[PDB]
Formats: sequence, structure tokens, C-alpha cells
Amino acid sequence: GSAERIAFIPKLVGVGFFTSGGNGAQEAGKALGIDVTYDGPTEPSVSGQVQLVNNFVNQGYDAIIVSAVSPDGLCPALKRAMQRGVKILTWDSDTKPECRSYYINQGTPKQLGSMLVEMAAHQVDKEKAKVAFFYSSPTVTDQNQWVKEAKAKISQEHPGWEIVTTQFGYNDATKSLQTAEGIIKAYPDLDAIIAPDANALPAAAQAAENLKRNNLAIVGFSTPNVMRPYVQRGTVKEFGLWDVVQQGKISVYVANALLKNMPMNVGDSLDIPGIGKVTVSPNSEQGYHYEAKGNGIVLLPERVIFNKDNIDKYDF
Ligand SMILES: C[C@@]1(O)OC[C@H](O)C1(O)O
Repeated sequence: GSAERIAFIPKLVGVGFFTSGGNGAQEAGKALGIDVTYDGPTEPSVSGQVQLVNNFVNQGYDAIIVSAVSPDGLCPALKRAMQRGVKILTWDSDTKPECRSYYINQGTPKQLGSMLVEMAAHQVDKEKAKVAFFYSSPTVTDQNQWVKEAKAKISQEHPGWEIVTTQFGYNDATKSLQTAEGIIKAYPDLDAIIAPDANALPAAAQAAENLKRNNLAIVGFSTPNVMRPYVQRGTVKEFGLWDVVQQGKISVYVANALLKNMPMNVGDSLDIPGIGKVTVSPNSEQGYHYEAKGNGIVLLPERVIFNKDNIDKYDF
């Protein structure tokens, strides 16, 4: 019969992380004979994503995979989708667990929070330090889950560190650069910026270069292709991510499994070419209390620390 149709929705288009995730989703679609539509708003917003969800539902799509800008903002549209039998998955940034079926997740908040703090500590290497957090928004699901854990870890394991500020760049290159320059100017006693956002990290690096700020540890999460110039110049020594192309791929393979009615309750696994096995984990892995039939989290097998040694191995 007519080929299945899956939508893959980023927080916004035109950012390398999301372009690369979309590439993985679309290549998986080709391998599986599924038509995958990559579409998102030009900036992150609830209305941008909600219209797309509603459009794809109204147009008869079989599954929608979305990286949510908000835990709650998409819920009415996603609940309508699920009421109509459209498979709903999140990837990257979750909604509330009751607003989707599966979350294709790069890592637990404990894992990702730990990565951020470990990267910072490796470079700071002193007990008394001043650190700034810098990411997209105070409401986005993923980054706030990770930052809560990173801040807890700092308070426990680095008691001499002071978090002097937490500011936001809203996935906007212009606003992010201005915010980063503002942090560096306002806090001359600053030892690290921790920037778990694909736009905030290069903005912080660029701000440090613009202001000729030296010996500032700048760590966070972004893509190798975006970060490579900053790593080459030495402004960023280390940052983290994961294979976002593979994440997009996994999301489409999981959606395919749902469309084929394969067993995907907590504990079940799924074979994916070039990856091996992925498994459905409980929602409690993300800190949620919610369990239901046909609902859980699929964790990526690995995350990656990038530095000068390995950055040229990766093209995304
Ligand atoms: C990489 C990241 O931190 O920046 C944009 C994404 O939503 C992300 O995973 O949060």
C-alpha cells in the first residue's frame, strides 16, 4: 500500500545539530522505504512546533518525531495526535512523558550533567573558581534537566566553585554572542563558561576571541563541524555531544517498529543496522514517575567527548 510518512521536527532549522539529525532520519527513511519529512520553525517557539504537529496530523502522517521547545506547550496537539492513532515520539528534548510514547534520548540528566562538570573540572583544576552557565532558555526541557544535575554535582563535588550567573541565548546567534560578550565583560573573575547548547557554545568561544579573553575554560555541547574552527584556534579544548546523525536514524527505526507493531514495552530491544541493539528503558531513567504500556525511553549507546585528537573523525 501507500508508503508510510513520518515527520521529523527540530527545535529550529538552520542549526547544524538539527540539520544533521534530520539527515540521519531521512537516510533511515530511505533504508526502510519510509517518506521522512524534515521540517521545523526558523526559530524555537511553541506556535512554530504546534502548527507543524497539527498540520502533519491533519495531513494523515503516520508518525511524528519532535524535539520539544517546552515540556507542556505541545501537549494539546500531541494528545490529539495520539487520540487519532498517530505515533508520537520525542527526540533530543522531551515533553512530559504522558504527551508522547517514546523519547529517543542522548543520555540521562545524570550522565549529561556529569559530562559538563567533568569537562569543566579537567580544565579549571582548582578548588576555588567562578563559573557561568549559558544555554538556550529557562523553559526548554532537555537543557534544564541537565543543568539541574550539573548544578547539584558542582554544589556537592566542587564546593569552592561559585556559579556567578546563568544566562540565555534563545538559539539565536546574534543574541547568544551579545549575551556571551556581556558575561565575559561583567565577570572578569571567571574561570569557566558551561554552555550545554549548540548555539551558546560557539557564541561563548567567539565572544572570548572578540574580547581577547585568555585562560577561560569554555565547555559545553555542540557539533563538530560548528566547533572545529574554535578547537583549531584553541579557544575550546574540549566539548561533548553524541552521534546526532545516529540519533535521527534511531528515532526513525523506533517509529518504524511501532508502525510494524513490534514489541516495544520497557525491557524490549530492537536491532538497527550499524548500531546493534537499542533497548526501551523506563521513564524513571530521566527522573519521571510515569509508566504505561507502549511508553518509555530509548537511550543512545554512547556519548562522545571531542577534542583536537578526534574532532576530524566526525562530519556532522
Ligand atoms: C545540543 C543541544 O545542547 O543544543 C541544541 C539541542 O536541543 C541540544 O541537544 O539541547
